[PDB]
Amino acid sequence: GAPATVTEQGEDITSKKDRGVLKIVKRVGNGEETPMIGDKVYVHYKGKLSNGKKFDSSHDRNEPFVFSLGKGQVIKAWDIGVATMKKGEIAHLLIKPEYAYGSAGSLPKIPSNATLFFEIELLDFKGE
Ligand SMILES: COc1cc2cc(OC)c1OCCCn1cc(nn1)CCOC(=O)[C@@H]1CCCCN1C(=O)[C@H]2C1CCCCC1
Repeated sequence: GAPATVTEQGEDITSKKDRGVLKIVKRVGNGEETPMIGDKVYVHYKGKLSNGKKFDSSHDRNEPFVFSLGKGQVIKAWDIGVATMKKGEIAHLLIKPEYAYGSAGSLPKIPSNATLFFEIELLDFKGE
């Protein structure tokens, strides 16, 4: 399924090229402009432990997830990943624990040394 496809086919978008964040564009967006650091960003997402079935979904809360880009309000993989996305794009991310919740994890939702998968739709973004 989706996680294995990102392992096999995803682009490494880390600076270090450690395969810590892998991305596939699943639907192309429009802009030739990505959000910049500090921007207010609006997304829908579905997220799960890479080995794991049950998703966490913004849809469950009946509203978009909103955060300021590059301010560490989200895991590092999101600050890296969403900075590469255009408005309307849907991307898949597969994330090693170094770019997510590391050795400590974040219980009870995330255990130690967890790989995460996300599908993210970039809905909108506005400058600070
Ligand atoms: C670690 O706590 C959660 C993690 C996630 C979902 C949660 O609730 C729906 C979590 O409870 C906290 C309340 C909501 N929240 C999260 C964040 N800010 N607010 C930022 C920390 O989260 C993140 O940076 C990432 C990316 C942005 C969406 C949420 N997110 C998560 O890591 C999810 C987890 C995805 C993998 C499966 C378990 C939830």
